[PDB]
Amino acid sequence: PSRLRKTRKLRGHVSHGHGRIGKHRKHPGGRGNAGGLHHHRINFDKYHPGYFGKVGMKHYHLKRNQSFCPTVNLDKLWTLVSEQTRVNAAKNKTGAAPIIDVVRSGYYKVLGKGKLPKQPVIVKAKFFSRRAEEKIKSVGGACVLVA
Amino acid sequence: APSRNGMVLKPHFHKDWQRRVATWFNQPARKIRRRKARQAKARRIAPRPASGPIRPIVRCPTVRYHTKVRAGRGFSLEELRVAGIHKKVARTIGISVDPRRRNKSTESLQANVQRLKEYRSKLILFPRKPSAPKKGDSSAEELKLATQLTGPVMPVRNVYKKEKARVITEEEKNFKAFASLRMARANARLFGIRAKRAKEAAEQDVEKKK
RNA sequence: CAGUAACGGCGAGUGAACAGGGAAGAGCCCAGCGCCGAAUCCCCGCCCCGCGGCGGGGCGCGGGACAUGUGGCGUACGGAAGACCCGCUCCCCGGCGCCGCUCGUGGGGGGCCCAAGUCCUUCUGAUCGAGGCCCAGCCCGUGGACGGUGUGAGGCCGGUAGCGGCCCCCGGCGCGCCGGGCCCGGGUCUUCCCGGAGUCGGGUUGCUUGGGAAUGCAGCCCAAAGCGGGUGGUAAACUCCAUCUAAGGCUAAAUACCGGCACGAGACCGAUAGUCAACAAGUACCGUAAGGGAAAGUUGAAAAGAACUUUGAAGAGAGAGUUCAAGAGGGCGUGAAACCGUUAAGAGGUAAACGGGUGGGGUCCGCGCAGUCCGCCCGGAGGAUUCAACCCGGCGGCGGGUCCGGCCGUGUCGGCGGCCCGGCGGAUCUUUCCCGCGCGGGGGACCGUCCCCCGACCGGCGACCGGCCGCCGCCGGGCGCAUUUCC
RNA sequence: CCGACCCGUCUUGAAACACGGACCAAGGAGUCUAACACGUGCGCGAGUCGGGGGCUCGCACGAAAGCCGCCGUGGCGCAAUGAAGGUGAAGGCCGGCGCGCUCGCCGGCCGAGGUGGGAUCCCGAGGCCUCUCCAGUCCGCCGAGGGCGCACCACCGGCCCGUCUCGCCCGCCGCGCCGGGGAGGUGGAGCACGAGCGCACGUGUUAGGACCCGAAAGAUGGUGAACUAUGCCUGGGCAGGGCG
RNA sequence: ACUAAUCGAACCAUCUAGUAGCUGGUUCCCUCCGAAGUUUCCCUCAGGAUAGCUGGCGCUCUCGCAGACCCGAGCCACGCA
RNA sequence: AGCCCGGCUCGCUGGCGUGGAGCCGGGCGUGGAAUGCGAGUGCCUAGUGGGCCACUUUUGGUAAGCAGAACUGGCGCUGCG
RNA sequence: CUACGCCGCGACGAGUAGGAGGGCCGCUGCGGUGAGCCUUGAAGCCUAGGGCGCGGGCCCGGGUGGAGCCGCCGCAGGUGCAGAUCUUGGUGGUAGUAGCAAAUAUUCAAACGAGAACUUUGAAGGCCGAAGUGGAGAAGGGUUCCAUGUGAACAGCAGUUGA
RNA sequence: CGGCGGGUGUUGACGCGAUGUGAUUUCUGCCCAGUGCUCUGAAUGUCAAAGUGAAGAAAUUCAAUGAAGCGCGGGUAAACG
RNA sequence: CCCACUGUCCCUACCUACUAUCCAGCGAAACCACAGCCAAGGGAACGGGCUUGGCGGAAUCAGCGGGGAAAGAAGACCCUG
RNA sequence: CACCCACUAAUAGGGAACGUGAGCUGGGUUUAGACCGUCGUGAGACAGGUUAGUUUUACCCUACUGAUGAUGUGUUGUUGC
Ligand SMILES: [Mg+2]
Ligand SMILES: [Mg+2]
Ligand SMILES: [Mg+2]
Ligand SMILES: [Mg+2]
Ligand SMILES: [Mg+2]
Ligand SMILES: [Mg+2]
Ligand SMILES: [Mg+2]
Ligand SMILES: [Mg+2]
Ligand SMILES: [Mg+2]
Ligand SMILES: [Mg+2]
Ligand SMILES: [Mg+2]
Ligand SMILES: [Mg+2]
Ligand SMILES: [Mg+2]
Ligand SMILES: [Mg+2]
Ligand SMILES: [Mg+2]
Ligand SMILES: [Mg+2]
Ligand SMILES: [Mg+2]
Ligand SMILES: [Mg+2]
Ligand SMILES: [Mg+2]
Ligand SMILES: [Mg+2]
Ligand SMILES: [Mg+2]
Ligand SMILES: [Mg+2]
Ligand SMILES: [Mg+2]
Ligand SMILES: [Mg+2]
Ligand SMILES: [Mg+2]
Ligand SMILES: [Mg+2]
Ligand SMILES: [Mg+2]
Ligand SMILES: [Mg+2]
Ligand SMILES: [Mg+2]
Ligand SMILES: [Mg+2]
Ligand SMILES: [Mg+2]
Ligand SMILES: [Mg+2]
Ligand SMILES: [Mg+2]
Ligand SMILES: [Mg+2]
Ligand SMILES: [Mg+2]
Ligand SMILES: [Mg+2]
Ligand SMILES: [Mg+2]
Ligand SMILES: [Mg+2]
Ligand SMILES: [Mg+2]
Ligand SMILES: [Mg+2]
Ligand SMILES: [Mg+2]
Ligand SMILES: [Mg+2]
Ligand SMILES: [Mg+2]
Ligand SMILES: [Mg+2]
Ligand SMILES: [Mg+2]
Ligand SMILES: [Mg+2]
Ligand SMILES: [Mg+2]
Ligand SMILES: [Mg+2]
Ligand SMILES: [Mg+2]
Ligand SMILES: [Mg+2]
Ligand SMILES: [Mg+2]
Ligand SMILES: [Mg+2]
Ligand SMILES: [Mg+2]
Ligand SMILES: [Mg+2]
Ligand SMILES: [Mg+2]
Ligand SMILES: [Mg+2]
Ligand SMILES: [Mg+2]
Ligand SMILES: [Mg+2]
Ligand SMILES: [Mg+2]
Ligand SMILES: [Mg+2]
Ligand SMILES: [Mg+2]
Ligand SMILES: [Mg+2]
Ligand SMILES: [Mg+2]
Ligand SMILES: [Mg+2]
Ligand SMILES: [Mg+2]
Repeated sequence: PSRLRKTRKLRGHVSHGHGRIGKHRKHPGGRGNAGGLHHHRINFDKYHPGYFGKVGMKHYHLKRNQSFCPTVNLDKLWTLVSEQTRVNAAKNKTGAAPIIDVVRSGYYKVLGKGKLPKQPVIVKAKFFSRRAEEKIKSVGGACVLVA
Repeated sequence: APSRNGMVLKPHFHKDWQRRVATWFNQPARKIRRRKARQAKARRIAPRPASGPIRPIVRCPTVRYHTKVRAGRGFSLEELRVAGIHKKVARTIGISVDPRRRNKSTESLQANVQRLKEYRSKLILFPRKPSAPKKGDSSAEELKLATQLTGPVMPVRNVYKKEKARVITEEEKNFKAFASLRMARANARLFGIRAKRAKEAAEQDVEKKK
């Protein structure tokens, strides 16, 4: 809607909101990121530290698929199964524990953030964190690995 | 000229982009034309399936997707020769073939050959001369059971074999998954250098006493 | 994927690919090694069948190509030949007559047609305007898109709608026939055969690329191998593995389209706008040439385009006439401002013009010119149903232990009630009833939402509705005809 | 009668002897796309979004609208840190034991710690009532103090990743130049019961013609020796006297 | 000097709407608020970035909102200059 | 967020129950000068970055309607007597 | 009591560059709506007419004109001009002004004609003075050549004449 | 741009090509340090690619040899001066 | 520099032709914020306008060159980019 | 500016956009041509010398010079202040 814009309120004002002294000129100061080290150095230093230079090893032909390892925390772990599984395991008289396969859910690593409800469970994952393993063992569960 | 806080932006508009702009105003017309072509093809091949030849069971390559299975280009020649189908007859009866695909493992081979055998079981085949039924199929089951098949033939589905809840054994409880993974990484890293050091020690061992 | 990996005075900036999901989907052929009496091909004369894009067949002690290699089999997915066994599986080519009639309802092209007001009364220059058209309403409507017609029209006209009609031509799909070609496929075993060279690759140079100790391309030099060669994104040696098979060839679809032919549409522009060009526009005109390149739309419904009289040599006038209008008269719809002529009014020696305040004059406005109204009461002079109150009928508002139903919300019960005779789901358990190796797909049970259901309790009639009552209010009709009521 | 210099613009300063403007009509200059950032509105919400494709008499509108869900592939978010190999975010209280050695093994509970503020809310002694009382019945208001404390702020702890220092232990089908753990500092764009996604609008910045008009220039490809400059070919022309 | 009224590099078309820190212009009304020509860095001095000055959007609190006209019934707010 | 009482923790310190810091309870309101005012906090952001003048102080200059500084005010951005 | 409404009290009001809000200010088109307006006269334009609003502007009367137009709720812009030595078009003052002054020169009578300084005939006076103001060609022009007729426009006065 | 392409050249040192000074007369002195130009390679200093040899498992590293040029040595001013 | 020569001059005058001038016909352009009488003051430091005073009388003709910091060209000199 | 000759009463000093270029001239400075000296390797430079080098418009407003007229006395004229 051009009828709601500031141009419609600037009719009759000769400078169009850009000043009489400095005016509105084409490109004072350069085009784009001009002078990032010379006359716009303060802005780049103040708001973009680390912008200039090389750090680290360069690796040609990076394949993002090779390092694909999505993660799931322990507090969200029980959401990967239906609540029917949870209540069946919780109210179960025997010591039977359900098996949660996070790879089926699309997660490869089990991270250890959060806490678990105190009931045993078997977790099928490609990778486990140390604290995630400790928390699963503490509730009587077990961790198994898949490839 | 930068102004206060703000993201450093790199527009790729320095290369006279206005002469090469693709507008999509023909997108609805293109969809209509594609739908008309689809309907025309489906009417052209009257009893044959609309989508076309049956496609094989195919696991996706990389480590990101190898849990997922999809449809492939065509059945491998090994699948055809163990399913009893000639590789030149298969394309005549709606079986896509792929001469350049190998079968690295037997499980996928068995899955694809069971797919082929079940498809051959479901196939209705018309004789070349309708008045002279030679060896194709019986007229009773091809009169009113012959239907245009919509969608992909025998669609590929991800099946998840459910495993039931079980009482956790002690040897699962004593398993050390983090330690096992760390030591597996260490062994994979240090395998070659360990072999070289063992070989060096063996070379020093066979000349120590002299 | 991704503005990512990477490139970049690592500055400005640049910048892919794999995998994934889709649109479409189609595969093949030589050379070479071979085998087969060159099996092969072109041209020309004669005859037959044809013409319609010039072919089919037969004949030639008729020419030529070709052993410096034609054709059949055969191609990396292996192939060939012998044996053994199994299966006869039926191809493509162009016409003869016709059906389905080709098909989202014709397959295409062309042509000619198909509903209903010019009804009554009026406006107008003309009307397509306005009012009406008893039957629930002028008529048709599968047609109320559009355009024309003296306005503004579904019914005046052309069209529009319609798996509407008729006629002509053209093309591809099945059957029996026609002329002839048409030649064995699969599985097992044995015996053989297997590949593209100034090319790959290496050095160097130059360009290019995201390709970074060099991605690709090219020049020059060197110059290959056959358990070989290429690639495996950091140069090199050793070693294992993976993957493909280069230096020969073809291939539809998805895809692009500011030129062309023919169409449809638009929240676009509306004659200084929109193409330069709405018009005898790439025209007039300019430059030696390359080339540059405009301006310019509108009388009126219909020319009905001003007969005729008169002045002037004529241009041009005054009359007359047409028209609804020439205060529309051939660049003529409307006709602004700048500027000019005349008329009227006012003023004028500090250039005009301006802000504030008054005064005078003038054009107009006030239906101005005997100045508002209207509620009650009082008084007078006149009318009139009827005023109040009761009766009958109708309808509304409010209330009622729900008086009676219909119910409604939350739960609460046994679930007779649904996997046959109710669903939808579940990362819940199972044949230990059922078809795929001790290895699935079914069918079951369970759970959760539930589906309407049988009733009852709970709070209520709610803004979800009815019937009864009781009250109130209103209206219509009676009676009430005078100290009432109203005018 | 009083007041009254011509506007626009640049400028410390314009009525200026500063520039533009004779008059009138029409045209005439912050736009669109892309990418951010913040604010606001809307929907859903640890999710969100079909935008590409497909399915619906194919088409008056409709190139619209509707739907897909085993089309959510994928994007953004839900996890950070390191150059990288990689690693990757829960503690408090009551206990019995070593030796409760600044710590090693379990129980039971609780479920992201504490301090100072902290809107709001809660309890609340005591008060306010009438024709009066000795007598208590139901609810309202004011109320000193007290309590739970939202968001948010300051602080002190705690947890994850990198890097130092110190030191002691544990694990095993590989007994290793193996793996793991602790305490104390420090580096992070972190955690510490999510807040994001989509769409619209506004403002600001940037790349694009980029608010409009403006160079001297540079490059590519063509046209000119009808004027002039030079060479060549072929033509034409230049009274009358003087010196000698 | 001359090279078609053009010569210290002709003319035509295109790249090209070339770039410009420089000049000129930049279109309706009312209301509210309302500056700076200073610090630091820059081949910077006719310009930018930066802090400062400005506006807008808010948000977190503070005294209470007193009696329906009447009428308070030592102690009178966080905090700021 | 002050003062005063107790008590607890420390691996820092150390003749010492020492010192220092931190923590946990309690009691103190005459709110510990005047005057005025309601405060705190966050995001986005334009224009500007040529200035000039005056009292006083003041540097160079013979001086300047010159050039350069400090403080306040004004003009710029401001009409009116 | 259009709660986006109405009412009360107090204080205050400068403003460039700049920022924000409101606009029942204005232009154009679209979706809605007004059983809107209009040939018994729309848009547009003119007006010493009557008013409204602080203002942007708006309504009504009169005339002209001859077929379309507007209000409200939303939507969308190629949306408002005094300037830019602005673009295009038109018009003024200058102004009946500069000027119609290079190469000696015209005069009389007559004819045609509405009209004669300029046409034509006759007479007179002159100039070019054979290196011409003569007679013919090349280049270039392209019908200007010739005859008749016209007096619109052109021949910078006129014209009965003319390329 | 290119071709054993083309101009001088249908030419041959009394000719082409490149310069300075500017008829005649009379003269044209000194400087080869500098910068140019040019002659000589004399053992010869430095010197690229290719080639040669050595170390290495290879990339590679090192070494040896040494074309013009530059240095080294003459000449030249009616060459700049 | 000398002789001669003359209006170059003392020191100007007179004459001739074409204009200019007036008339009939025809008929532009430059330029133009508005315009046009001065002195002084102040002021962007040399006013046509403002302040104070001097004053101010229609419409014009032929000349004129003091002013309009007259017109003509976005200063070509200087500086900046 | 200076200096000299001669006369003279005296041969005083200054302003008016260093008066006066739409009044003139163009000798000088101060474009492009060219020569010399100095500087520079060179292009080229020289408040160093020399020579040749386009001086445009008024018809507008005012000012001024003249020329008609205008206001008022009824018209008109003479003589006058
Ligand atoms: Mg303003
Ligand atoms: Mg500035
Ligand atoms: Mg991304
Ligand atoms: Mg590139
Ligand atoms: Mg597909
Ligand atoms: Mg062969
Ligand atoms: Mg019509
Ligand atoms: Mg119609
Ligand atoms: Mg009809
Ligand atoms: Mg039809
Ligand atoms: Mg490598
Ligand atoms: Mg028009
Ligand atoms: Mg046009
Ligand atoms: Mg010409
Ligand atoms: Mg005439
Ligand atoms: Mg009319
Ligand atoms: Mg007209
Ligand atoms: Mg200016
Ligand atoms: Mg100045
Ligand atoms: Mg001004
Ligand atoms: Mg002045
Ligand atoms: Mg000037
Ligand atoms: Mg200027
Ligand atoms: Mg001007
Ligand atoms: Mg102008
Ligand atoms: Mg306009
Ligand atoms: Mg859609
Ligand atoms: Mg995904
Ligand atoms: Mg707290
Ligand atoms: Mg902390
Ligand atoms: Mg920003
Ligand atoms: Mg521009
Ligand atoms: Mg330009
Ligand atoms: Mg250049
Ligand atoms: Mg010539
Ligand atoms: Mg620098
Ligand atoms: Mg400036
Ligand atoms: Mg100063
Ligand atoms: Mg200023
Ligand atoms: Mg101020
Ligand atoms: Mg002031
Ligand atoms: Mg104000
Ligand atoms: Mg515009
Ligand atoms: Mg204008
Ligand atoms: Mg303006
Ligand atoms: Mg004249
Ligand atoms: Mg004349
Ligand atoms: Mg003569
Ligand atoms: Mg002649
Ligand atoms: Mg004439
Ligand atoms: Mg003639
Ligand atoms: Mg010579
Ligand atoms: Mg000499
Ligand atoms: Mg040498
Ligand atoms: Mg010598
Ligand atoms: Mg004066
Ligand atoms: Mg200039
Ligand atoms: Mg200039
Ligand atoms: Mg002077
Ligand atoms: Mg003068
Ligand atoms: Mg002059
Ligand atoms: Mg001179
Ligand atoms: Mg000169
Ligand atoms: Mg000369
Ligand atoms: Mg005159």
